[PDB]
Amino acid sequence: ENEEGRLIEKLLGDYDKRIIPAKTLDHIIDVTLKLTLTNLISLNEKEEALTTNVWIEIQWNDYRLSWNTSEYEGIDLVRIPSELLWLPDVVLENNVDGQFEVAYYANVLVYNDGSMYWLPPAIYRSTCPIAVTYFPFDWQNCSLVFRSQTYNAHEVNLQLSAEEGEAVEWIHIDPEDFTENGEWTIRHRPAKKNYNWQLTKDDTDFQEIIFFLIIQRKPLFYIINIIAPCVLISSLVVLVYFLPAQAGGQKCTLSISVLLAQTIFLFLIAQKVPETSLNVPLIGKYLIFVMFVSMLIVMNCVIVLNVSLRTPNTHSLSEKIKHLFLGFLPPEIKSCVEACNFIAKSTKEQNDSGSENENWVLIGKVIDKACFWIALLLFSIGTLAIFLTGHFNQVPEFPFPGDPRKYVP
Amino acid sequence: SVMEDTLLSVLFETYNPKVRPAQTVGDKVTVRVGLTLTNLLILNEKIEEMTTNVFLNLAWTDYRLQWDPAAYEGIKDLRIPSSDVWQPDIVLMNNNDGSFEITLHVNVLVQHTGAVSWQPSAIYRSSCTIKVMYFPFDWQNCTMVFKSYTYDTSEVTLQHALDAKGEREVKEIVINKDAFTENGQWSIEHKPSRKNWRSDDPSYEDVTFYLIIQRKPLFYIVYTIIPCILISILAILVFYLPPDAGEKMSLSISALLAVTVFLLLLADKVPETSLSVPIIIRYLMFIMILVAFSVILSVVVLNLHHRSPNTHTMPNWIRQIFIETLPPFLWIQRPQDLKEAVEAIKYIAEQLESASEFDDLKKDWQYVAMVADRLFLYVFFVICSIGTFSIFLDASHNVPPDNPFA
Amino acid sequence: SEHETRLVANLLENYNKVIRPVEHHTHFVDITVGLQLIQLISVDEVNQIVETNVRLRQQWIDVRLRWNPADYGGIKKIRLPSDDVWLPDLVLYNNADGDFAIVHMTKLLLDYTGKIMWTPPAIFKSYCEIIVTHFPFDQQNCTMKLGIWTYDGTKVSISPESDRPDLSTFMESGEWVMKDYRGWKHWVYYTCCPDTPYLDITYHFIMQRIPLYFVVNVIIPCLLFSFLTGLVFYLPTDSGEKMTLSISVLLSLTVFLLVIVELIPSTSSAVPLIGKYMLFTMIFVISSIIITVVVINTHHRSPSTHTMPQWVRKIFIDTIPNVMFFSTMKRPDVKSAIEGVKYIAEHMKSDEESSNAAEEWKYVAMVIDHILLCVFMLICIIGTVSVF
Amino acid sequence: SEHETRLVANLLENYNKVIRPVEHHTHFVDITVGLQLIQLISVDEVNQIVETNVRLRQQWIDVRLRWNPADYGGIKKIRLPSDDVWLPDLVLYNNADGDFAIVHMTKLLLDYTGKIMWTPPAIFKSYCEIIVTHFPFDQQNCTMKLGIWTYDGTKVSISPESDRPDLSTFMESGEWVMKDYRGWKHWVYYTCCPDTPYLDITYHFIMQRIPLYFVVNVIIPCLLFSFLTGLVFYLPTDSGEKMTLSISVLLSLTVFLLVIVELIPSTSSAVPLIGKYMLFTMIFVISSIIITVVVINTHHRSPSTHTMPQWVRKIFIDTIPNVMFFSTMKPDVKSAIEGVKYIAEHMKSDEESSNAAEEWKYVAMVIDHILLCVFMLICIIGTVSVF
Amino acid sequence: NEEERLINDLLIVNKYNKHVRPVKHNNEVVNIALSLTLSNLISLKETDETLTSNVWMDHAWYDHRLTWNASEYSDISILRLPPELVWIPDIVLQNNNDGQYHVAYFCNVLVRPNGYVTWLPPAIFRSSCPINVLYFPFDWQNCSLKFTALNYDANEITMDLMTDTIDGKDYPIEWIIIDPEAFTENGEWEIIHKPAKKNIYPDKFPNGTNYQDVTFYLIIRRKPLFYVINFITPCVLISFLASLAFYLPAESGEKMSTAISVLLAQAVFLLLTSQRLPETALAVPLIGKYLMFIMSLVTGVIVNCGIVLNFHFRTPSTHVLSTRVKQIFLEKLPRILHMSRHDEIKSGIDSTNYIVKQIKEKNAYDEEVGNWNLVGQTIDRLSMFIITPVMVLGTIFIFVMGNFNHPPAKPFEGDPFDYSSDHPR
Ligand SMILES: *[C@@H]1O[C@H](CO)[C@@H](O[C@@H]2O[C@H](CO)[C@@H](O)[C@H](O)[C@H]2NC(C)=O)[C@H](O)[C@H]1NC(C)=O
Repeated sequence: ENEEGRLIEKLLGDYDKRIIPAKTLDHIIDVTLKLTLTNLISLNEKEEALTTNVWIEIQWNDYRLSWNTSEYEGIDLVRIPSELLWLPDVVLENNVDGQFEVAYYANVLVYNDGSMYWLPPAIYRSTCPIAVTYFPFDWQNCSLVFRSQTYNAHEVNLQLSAEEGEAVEWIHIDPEDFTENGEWTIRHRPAKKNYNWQLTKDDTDFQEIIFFLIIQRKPLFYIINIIAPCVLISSLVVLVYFLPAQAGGQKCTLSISVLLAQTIFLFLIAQKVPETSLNVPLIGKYLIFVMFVSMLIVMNCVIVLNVSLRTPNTHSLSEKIKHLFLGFLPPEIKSCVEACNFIAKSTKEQNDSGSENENWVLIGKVIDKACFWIALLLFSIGTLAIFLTGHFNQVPEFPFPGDPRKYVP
Repeated sequence: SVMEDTLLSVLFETYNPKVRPAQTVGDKVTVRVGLTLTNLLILNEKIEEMTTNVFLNLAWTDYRLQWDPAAYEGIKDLRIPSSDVWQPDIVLMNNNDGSFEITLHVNVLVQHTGAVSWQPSAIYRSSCTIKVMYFPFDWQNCTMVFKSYTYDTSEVTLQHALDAKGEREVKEIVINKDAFTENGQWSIEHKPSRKNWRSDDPSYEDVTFYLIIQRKPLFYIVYTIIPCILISILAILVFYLPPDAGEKMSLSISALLAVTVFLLLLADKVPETSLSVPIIIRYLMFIMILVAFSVILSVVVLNLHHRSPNTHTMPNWIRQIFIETLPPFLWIQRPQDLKEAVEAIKYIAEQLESASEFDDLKKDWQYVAMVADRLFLYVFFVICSIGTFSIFLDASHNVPPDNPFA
Repeated sequence: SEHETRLVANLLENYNKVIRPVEHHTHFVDITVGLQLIQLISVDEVNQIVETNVRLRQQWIDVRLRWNPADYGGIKKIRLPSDDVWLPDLVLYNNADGDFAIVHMTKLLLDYTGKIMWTPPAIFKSYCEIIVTHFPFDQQNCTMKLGIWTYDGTKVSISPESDRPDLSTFMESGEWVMKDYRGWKHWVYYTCCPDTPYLDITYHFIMQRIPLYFVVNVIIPCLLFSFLTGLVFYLPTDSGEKMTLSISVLLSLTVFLLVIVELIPSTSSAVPLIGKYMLFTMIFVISSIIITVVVINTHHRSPSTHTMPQWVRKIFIDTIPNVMFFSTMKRPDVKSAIEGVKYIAEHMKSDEESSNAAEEWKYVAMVIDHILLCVFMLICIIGTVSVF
Repeated sequence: SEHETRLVANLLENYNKVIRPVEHHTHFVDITVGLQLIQLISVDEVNQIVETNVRLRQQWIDVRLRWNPADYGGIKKIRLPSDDVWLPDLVLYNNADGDFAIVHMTKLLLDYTGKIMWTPPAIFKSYCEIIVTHFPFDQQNCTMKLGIWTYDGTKVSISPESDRPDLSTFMESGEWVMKDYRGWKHWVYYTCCPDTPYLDITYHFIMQRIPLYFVVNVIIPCLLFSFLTGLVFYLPTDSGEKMTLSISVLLSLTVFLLVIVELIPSTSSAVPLIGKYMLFTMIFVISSIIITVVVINTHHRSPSTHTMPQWVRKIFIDTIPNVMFFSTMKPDVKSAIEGVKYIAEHMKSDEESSNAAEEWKYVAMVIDHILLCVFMLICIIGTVSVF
Repeated sequence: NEEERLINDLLIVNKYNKHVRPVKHNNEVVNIALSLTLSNLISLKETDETLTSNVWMDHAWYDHRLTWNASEYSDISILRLPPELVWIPDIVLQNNNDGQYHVAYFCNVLVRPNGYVTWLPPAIFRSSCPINVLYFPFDWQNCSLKFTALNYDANEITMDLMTDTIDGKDYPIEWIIIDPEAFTENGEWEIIHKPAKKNIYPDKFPNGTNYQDVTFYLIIRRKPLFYVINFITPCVLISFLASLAFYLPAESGEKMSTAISVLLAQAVFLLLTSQRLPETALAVPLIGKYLMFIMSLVTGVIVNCGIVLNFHFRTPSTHVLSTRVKQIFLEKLPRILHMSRHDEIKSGIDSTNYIVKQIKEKNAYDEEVGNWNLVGQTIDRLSMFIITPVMVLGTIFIFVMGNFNHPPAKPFEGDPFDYSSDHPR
């Protein structure tokens, strides 16, 4: 028969799962962790949660489950269900939902030395405070914090995995099992053991194993699908300075329509970023700037229309203003005779009034051109500056700026 | 009671609920399956799923749970928790989520003759394929397939539940009118039940309960069809406005954008299958294409109205059609100083001659535009009325068959 | 059944479910694994997750569960609950949102020779490498990677039932078409442990999207507004409605871009063709708005301040209008009274000359519009003939 | 450890977790309850539900779980699964969507003197009355009511560990600020049961919303669109665009009001100041549209059918224009003879009609300049008051 | 601790079987007194037609196997036992939307020395409440929590209503118990009537599990301030702008823009109202009816403004002004509506005569155009005086008829009892 039968019966007989396998009082179990990332499933910005598919490798040394191989026909390795063994309650402390433990309770590999090797897979949803100051060019700094839910530093000593005699200080990524997210590219993946010095060696929160994921958003999709249409639409405000300043020119129509388009784009952006209030996203700042510029241009269109459509009846054309805006910036015979004279006089007055209207139109055109040259420059400078400072947001060269180490295999 | 406890101890001394009760090897277990629909909760068209609150009336015979009532002070029947007795693994095979088994585990009722009865309540998400040809004037045909997940036709025989009197088999879903909640959006036309086999799989037999349910389309009518009718009315009207008004594009484009928004928002409530296009979406596309053609023809009319002899010369065929033939059919018929003074008067007279001639030709162009506009008005009114009436008459004549075919 | 009760009592009296079913520890359990796709629940492109309803048929041999039928009344098959016997921990490697292993422990058939067949159901939410580059006419290939988790190839061996997953009882989705499907067994050797291979079975399905819904609901309105884009060139400038038409077309296209971006994932591996073409149509609408603003400015140009350059007159009045064949273009007190009449004549002279210059400017603007309209019509004709 | 497993076997050999941990049934178990807020997951204003991640620290004394360290190799502390021993049934009274009791049954520390320490985590989805009067500059005050469900004050007594919850490990929300937090203990004597006090501990948190998301995404565009209301008056009627601008501003404002409505709970307890201000803005915009239509109708008043009343001429032409300063306003020849006289008289009549029309246009101009001055005064006083 | 000895005697020595009803004889029946305490009304999703309520769903019954003599032990007058150790009746909410039938938390049961068992578990119940959208947003809903006993039939257990004593006589509790202080009044809904009734169905046999039930009704009225302020007022004002659009002149070129913009705003409001209600076809909501009527009226306004514009821009060269229309719209209607009010010499002479003739024809043309303008003014003034009174009367009638909608002040129309906490029967 399968010789593992009597071996497992002997091992699991007289074995209390609820007892830590401390050989003596001062013995501390050296629990060893190692994370393997198979897929960065998603990063929910609105909920601020990173969803990952990771195998967690936990190694320890339970002295109770050891045997002499020659006694069991050279059996040097068995599999025991994890629900039957003592386990270090290594849990993800910073989960967003209530999921602390692992998804699937895989078997534990037991070696005759007593070495315990547990490799359960898990879907982890871990909180990741998102810095939106440079969206959509941002890079996020997401972290996974593992700690023993039950035991403290006087019973369990969390350590990072030591491979080939050198400590594994990174989230191991197996090229055979890895599908790059496509939206987020992983730049740095360091790992380190951390201490909360506010607490003593007790309190269960003294020691942690933190795995960091410095991920960078690929901006091409956001650039093409949001930023480029927004810039193209916001570049239309400067066109209102070439439409005629009269009925049917439709300066105000174009200006207000571009304002409404920018409002719609602001609403669209509001759906793509978290509702945190620590900073304004870069695209949000650009949208606020262009909406303010378009409002100023609406005011300018109203002013230009009011200037151009003035008449001598309502307003008087001062000579100072005219010089400023046109000199520096740019029986029956008697009745018939009386009737003819009146006709000539009326025609002369009408022509003079038309000329005054034309002068007002010319002043309006001059103001219009000067304001166009101001507004085009303002819009171009704002757009170029904002998206240049967006493009110049690099991921730090080192995983920790204080440290000089790369944390790569 | 003491005697009930003694009887329970006697019955379950060696009873193993993991063993199908067969007195002789090869005997089958007759299982009667019936459905009671307390409430048809939801028909989610988006995910093609039907959520229902049901009682799954099951009944079989267990020769092991047999006793003499006279030996236990006349205990006719018992209520035993469903975890203690063997039950067939009757599950809903076509569920949408992973819920196969029954939500609520009520006690079974064991008669002294071994007849076990079970009435477990459940909330089932059954997957239902949706025919979107006539949405929202449509009737759906949603099935609920029940069968034993483990035991095949060689171990359990599925039958139909007997009525309350226990005389005849009930071949339909039982609706208890005293404890039933009308859905309010659907009406249950037919509710037959029928056994189904498979030709290629003799070990397959299941009981399917069909729900032929007709949608009540008042909500979709009120909130989508009438506003689009008003939009189409505006799209017809745009051809009655005079080109001088300067609001033809405003009206036509506003109608186009409104109907596009209606289409976009109604795209949320329709399923995303590509087997057919719902009649409401076809109507919306018809209205949208018609309004786009209205915009194009309004642009053509505006172009015709604003021409001038200094810019265009009227072709002979346009004059032959729009000036002479159509208007009858559309009922839309219509000393040095003295020398200089005389020269000035003569020049003014010639200027007035030229102005009158130019104005007359411009009037001819504007009349061409007006006649074409009136023709467009009549044609578009006829087309819109015919199309809307045809589409909604086709939709209105869609009812579930009188024979449920099940 | 009495005989079945006795048989079940005897089978599990000293049966340990922690022990592999092998006569000797060096052997391996040969497991036959087959997938049966009952239904394709969904393909979530934004989250890149494929939800499928499957049956995971597993067959193997358990020597410890054998009996002689003649001793138990002739019973040859029983249904034991799966929680009582050894089961293979078969895990979906590329799970994305669901459960890794089987969670619905149904009963399993067990013959008298030890043969065990187990058919548990499952909802697999696998991870799908969605490639939106021909959306909505795309073809998606994404897999279901299964394997024994805690056993290598020297302890538990899995082999597919058949070269293809069983789709006999497949429920047609109505949105996707099962073009192809295959199941491949993989041997993976790691540098750590070359002696022990790791076995794997990858089932892949090629889904072809049925595009009618997306066509009708997105593409046709977008095509309609793209066609209406070039209609502004036929609108006369005097009407003062070109801005309304052009800007409304732009707003409709920005709304439809909003619709597109919420339909496809935010991945940057490949730019969708629909989004790229929508961006191209937006660029066209912006160019049309700019050039029609130029046209409006030219049309309303004041003849007093602006005088027509000779080259403009030659190009747009002397040569281009002849090119268009399909166009209909044209190619005491008495002395005071006398002086007043003369002044009226002079003012009419000046008005006629200014109106002639303004008419020339309007003619140039009309020629520009007609050039652009001809270009747009040529583009439309070429596109319609080429693609359809 | 063989000593530890022997000790655990000895402790729970005859331990009945149903019974209360008291030497005599008339005593009461004193339980020290402390709350440790780890994170504030969310505050759903619409459903009025606050979801928080907490650790519910509890301490008490179980006399049955005492042992002598000298007999077990000097063991002082052990860890036992929480399900093996008696536990208090603490219930969050104001639970809204989550679970009433603790469901994560984590291990508990057991001391050699019988002192039990238990710190199970939890996700409290507690009901939170939301006051939206000062949205988005509001502060919320809601609570977590904890208490022993099936035991009165004479059988199980809970007391707070400290006057405040332990926010030492609190994760900064980025949307709310912990202005204050406090825990109180309440005695309740119901009319049924005067002899038995009912105890409950209420932990309340004062949360201050950080107003930057809504200032950027709601208030700023609303101000930008409301400021355009004043441009309708400065726009001359001849442009034929007053209605376009005014109607567009009104539609944008109503859309923004609808969004603001969607961002607040549907409760009618109080009307938000932001919503009330938006309603007043819409009312003023509609009044502006009414006066704009009146101005447009006045500007086009034909002299043929309308004669300017003296009460209009006296006030709008001779009273206001002198008051407002900053503006810059104010055979066959017989047929020829008869026709020339007719032309002269027609031009005289045309001049008179044009003069009346110009008077009407002047009246419209003074009216909408008065309205513009009113708008500028409102703007200045409002920006000074807010500042 | 004597409690350990007592519980060991009750549940171990006596062989307590938690799967057997607490009756000396099989034919005997167990009375399950019930009551409900509404601690908080979580919500009512109209779109989901779900009533989410936080309740404490009390039970009280008798268990002859859980009796003891307090004198023999210490004077233990009450005992706490986990529910999974003693028989408990499985009262289930039959009309729940989700799969949660039982109580969420299985708290302990109190046992008196005389066998009286009490059990007060809290529960979050998502019951199914059909929604009457006829008078939205002034509507009042009538939800119900229907509790049935499915594990047993009426021949084995009898559901009841808890009895309370005030002056030596027991009155059944026919209402949901609401603590005046612990209960936080919901912002959107207020409870008008909360009756509790025990229904028996005579058309079914006692052997069935559907022969009886206990239903706690909950008539709740919506507070309409929120929707009135935020949805009805903007709609009414924007609608009135449509009728005001009749006052714009034809030369303005903004009549159609104003009317169309009002129509689009009304359409958006209708769509948003649609989003907020269940897709039921029993009736069109009051706000829905008002929106439909106002959109139809604004469409009429748009059409009639189009007619006015068509009338204004007619000219003698395309249309003829007949005497009938002239006298109708220029004589009668304006009064009714009170509307306001040598060779060179010959060549020169011929040229002057021609100039005079052309100016006279121009004057006649302009006179006809002015007459058409006056006709348009008459038409749209008549349109205003016809439509705006209809608009205001329709708005007032709809929003007053809806306001005159109250709960009937007595649940169970045919029952004179008030079902109130202050006057038990
Ligand atoms: C609230 O609803 C319940 C049931 O949905 C109503 O109770 C029924 O009322 C009708 C109306 O007369 C009676 O004919 C039935 O006999 C009642 N059924 C029961 C079981 O009592 C109740 O009347 C409704 N309340 C109000 C105020 O309308």
